[PDB]
Amino acid sequence: KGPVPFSHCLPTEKLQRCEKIGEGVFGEVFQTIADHTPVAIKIIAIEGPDLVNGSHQKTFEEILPEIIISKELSLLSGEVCNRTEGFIGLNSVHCVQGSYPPLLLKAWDHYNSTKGSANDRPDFFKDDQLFIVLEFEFGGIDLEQMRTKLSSLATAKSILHQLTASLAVAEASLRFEHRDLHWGNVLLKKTSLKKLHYTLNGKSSTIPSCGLQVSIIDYTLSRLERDGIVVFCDVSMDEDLFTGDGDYQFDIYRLMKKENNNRWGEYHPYSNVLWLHYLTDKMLKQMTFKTKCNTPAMKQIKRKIQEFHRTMLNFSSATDLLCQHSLFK
Ligand SMILES: C1=C/N(CCN2CCOCC2)CCNc2ccn3ncc(c3n2)-c2cccc(c2)O/1
Ligand code: NA
Repeated sequence: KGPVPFSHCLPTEKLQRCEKIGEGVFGEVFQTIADHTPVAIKIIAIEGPDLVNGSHQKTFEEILPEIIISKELSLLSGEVCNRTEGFIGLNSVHCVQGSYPPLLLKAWDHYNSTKGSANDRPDFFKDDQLFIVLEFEFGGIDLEQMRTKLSSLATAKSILHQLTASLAVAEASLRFEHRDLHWGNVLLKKTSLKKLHYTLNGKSSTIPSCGLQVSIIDYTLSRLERDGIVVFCDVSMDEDLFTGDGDYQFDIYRLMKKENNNRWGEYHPYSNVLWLHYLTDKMLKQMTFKTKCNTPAMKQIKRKIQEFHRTMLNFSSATDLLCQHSLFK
């Protein structure tokens, strides 16, 4: 019933181990460790009058959708009829009050020195400033940064199957659309499991992992519903979102607006198909693999992913793809 200080989320040792791993106009993303386990910390300023990274801060009302959707997708790992671990776990959410911790500014500076930042140094916040702090499971490294790091197109097959299954399960349970599943929002982490498990409308199956587990992240533009209450980001009056160029990613925003007639409250699971097509397109055109297809068996995998690319836009949802597409048989 009141905000907490930063130290409540980030006690001294946890704060000392923070390293910055990402950013956006929204704010900052740090990795840290507690109980021997990495976690990702996403920090968003809210409710204040300062521009931050050139944009106005969201209100608490405007941040609730991301919080709600993060929780619902996290909970899918523990459900029965519609179960998937292909989203990202949500450990906690806090409303914090205070100026930015100097130890986080230290991490911010290190990232700016080594990778470079597009953001303002977050050193201008007063002691009444509010933030949302989301703590997530650490999901690994994004697909874009793994452009040159994957073994083969067999790995790409696994990734696309994992993504399609997770989206299908969320469609079935929550009438979910991600709406921004660019390759920076697909994370990859090593697993020793040979196969991954999901359940779609009570029917369980498995996916060969190729040694990686996929997590879909970042629900800032996503949509879902429960008992007819729809949670979403109304981008109907956004200009900039629909005028990008130089990557198929930017066409997906326009294609979604075409599909939904600019009515973002509606359910159009074809948007998940569009994102999966964009990701397949990435796999075939921008990813480069350590081992190219040699064997009959691998060459068949390549042909099957090409087939997927040229046919998948004729499916109505991730659910339709998973259940009917030959790629997953
Ligand atoms: C922010 C994503 N960032 C990218 C921001 N984009 C903003 C738009 O422009 C491109 C960058 C960090 C990505 N890396 C990363 C790494 C490990 N992890 N492990 C978990 C996340 C997580 N995130 C994560 C979970 C939920 C939401 C989330 C991150 O939200
Ligand atoms: Na996951």
